Order: sequence, then C-alpha cells, then structure tokens
Amino acid sequence: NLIRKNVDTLTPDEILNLQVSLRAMQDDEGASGYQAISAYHGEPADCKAADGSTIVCCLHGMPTFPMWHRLYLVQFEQALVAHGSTLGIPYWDWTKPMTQLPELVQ
Amino acid sequence: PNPTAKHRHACCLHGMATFPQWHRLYVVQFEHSLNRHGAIVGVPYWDWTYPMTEVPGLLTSEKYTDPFTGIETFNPFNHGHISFISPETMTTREVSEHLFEQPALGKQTWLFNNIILALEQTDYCDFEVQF
Amino acid sequence: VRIKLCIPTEDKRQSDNCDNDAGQFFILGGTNEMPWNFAFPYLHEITDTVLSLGLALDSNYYVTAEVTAINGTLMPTQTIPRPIVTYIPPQGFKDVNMVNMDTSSL
Ligand SMILES: *[C@@H]1O[C@H](CO)[C@@H](O[C@@H]2O[C@H](CO)[C@@H](O)[C@H](O)[C@H]2NC(C)=O)[C@H](O)[C@H]1NC(C)=O
Ligand code: CUO
Ligand code: CUO
Repeated sequence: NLIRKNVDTLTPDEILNLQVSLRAMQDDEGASGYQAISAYHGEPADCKAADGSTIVCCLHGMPTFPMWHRLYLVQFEQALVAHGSTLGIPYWDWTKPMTQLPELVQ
Repeated sequence: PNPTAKHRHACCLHGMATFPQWHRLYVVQFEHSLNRHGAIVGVPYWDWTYPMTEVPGLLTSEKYTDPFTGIETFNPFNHGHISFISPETMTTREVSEHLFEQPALGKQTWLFNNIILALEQTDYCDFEVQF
Repeated sequence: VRIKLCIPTEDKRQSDNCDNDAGQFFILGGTNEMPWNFAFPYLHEITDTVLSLGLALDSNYYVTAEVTAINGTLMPTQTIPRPIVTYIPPQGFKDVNMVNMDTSSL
C-alpha cells in the first residue's frame, strides 16, 4: 500500500523526497513526465467524442467522473513513484477551515 | 458599464447634465496623483476667458530645462503616450487659427461671447448645455 | 452560481424581496468541454435560511440565480435553467384528506 498522507502532517524528509522527485518528474519530456501526464487532462485536447470535433479527454458531469479521476490519480501517483516519491500523493482536507493555501505550495 | 462587461461604452459623461460633475471629479483624480507625486500646487489652468495670442509654454515647448539642476529633458506636458496601441505611439496636435482671434471694432472673440452666453443662464441644465 | 431567496409581493411594484442570499455553488467547464447534462437535479439545501426568514418551508417563495462567469463577467440569467424549490415533508406525513361525499351532483 502506497500511503497518501495529509499534506499538513508531512515530515520535512517526506517533503524533501516529494520535492526532488517531482522536480525529476518535471524534467522528463518522456510519457512518464509531468507535462505528458497533465496533457491527459484538459488542453491540448487529443480526444474526440460524439460529434466529430476535438474534445477534452477528461470526463465531467457523467457518472464516469469519479472513476476517471481515480485512475488519473493512480497514473499520476505512479508517474511520481517512477521517481521516488517514497510516498503517494497527499490529500489536503479543505473541509477543514483555512487561512491560506497549504504551506507546501504557499 | 462595469469592468467585466462583454460590450462596453466610453466611460465619461458627455452631452448630459452631469457632464460638469463627472469631469470635476475626473480632474481631482488626476490632481491627487501628481500632488502625491510631488507637485506643490494643484492642477494649473489656461483660461480662454482672455483672448489667446499663443499656446502656453509648458504646453508647447517640446524640451524642458530644469533651472536648478541645469539638465535638459523632454517636456512631459508636450504629449502623452498611448500604452496599449504601442510604446511608440504619442498624442499629436493641430492648432486652428480660430483659437487666436482678437477683438475687432465692435466684434468680440467667439469664446468671450459664448462663455458669457453660458454664464448668463439661470437654469443649471440651460447652463450645462451652453457650457 | 449565487442563490437568492425571493419572497413575492402581490403588486405591480416588482418589489420581490430577493435581498437575502440562500446559497452558492460552482461549475467547472471550458471551451472544448465534453457536452454534458446531469441525469438528476442538483439539490442545494436552503432550509436554514428559509426558517431564518420566519416563513414556513412549505409556504410560497422562490429561488433565483446570479451567474457570474469565471471571467468576472456577469451573465444573463437565461444561461442556466431556472432553479426551483424542492420541499420534503416530515415522514411520515399525510397531506389533508379529501372533502366528503357529493352534495349531491358531480
Ligand atoms: C468571459 O465571458 C464569456 C466566456 O465565458 C465571453 O462571452 C461569450 O460567452 C458565450 C457563452 O457564455 C459565447 O457564446 C460567446 O461566444 C463568448 N464571446 C466571446 C467574445 O468570448 C466573454 O467574451 C468573456 N468576457 C470578456 C473578457 O470579454
Ligand atoms: O479535474 Cu477534471 O477534475 Cu477537478
Ligand atoms: O471631454 Cu471628456 O470632456 Cu473635455
């Protein structure tokens, strides 16, 4: 089990492996890289559906939405771990009241 | 209309009763900027009430020399830049001789007669339209 | 999408008390978005504000929507189908019985 922790509860070492890992992922032009994975969702649209023009690949508004983003999160998680990334991508609980964006991205 | 509108019109009021009010507040807008930008005085005027012989110096001379620091520089009041069109786009001017008319025998300069004509009005809206 | 809670006035006055805002929600989208429509109505609980106004939830009022684009550009109300108020009675609930037998002709 790759563990997805709370963003708030991360240890500086966890943060460090995350940092160097996602930097390494950022320097990949390969399909394992950050850009290639991000392009799966949104612009540019490689998908085509129903009426034959170019359409965004991600699935929204349909019952297939949660599964799609579930798999997308796996794909990104593994795209991370291909560079350690000893841990899985953290979630931030915004059901909790906030003052600022989580410190990692502040 | 608001800064977010799809279709927009020109902002300032013209051809309506509140024209003087809008442009009064518009001048104090410009005034407070340059007072905080280090002007010791308010916004100067050039009154057309007097007959004109010439366009004012700080308006007309392209270059200005600081008497105190002796450095010749471009006169900021000569023209203005229009930012969005291009960095190299300036306001330009053409002067009609109708500006420099002087009183004749019985005759009086266009502005004089017409300024009084406005000032004669007792009703604000009648004043505004002439004004 | 901003949810305004309106109370009718019986007049030509156009004075509909829509002063009080009942709710708020958000919608993601874009150009080259995959065309979509929910198979079920999205419901936004507005009961609390309705009770706060001192009027029964069963009684008459309506709900209107201020739709601002992400542009900041305020949009026509027609962009979204008009909201409705859904009322859910306390189970178990029998609404008022039918008035009695014919006197005498139907
Ligand atoms: C931002 O608001 C909309 C985009 O959300 C723009 O206006 C139009 O949006 C409708 C759909 O709601 C389209 O049918 C039009 O083709 C859009 N027109 C244009 C010119 O984009 C609007 O342009 C945007 N506001 C600004 C900044 O102009
Ligand atoms: O991104 Cu497609 O889901 Cu929030
Ligand atoms: O134009 Cu806006 O007023 Cu001289």
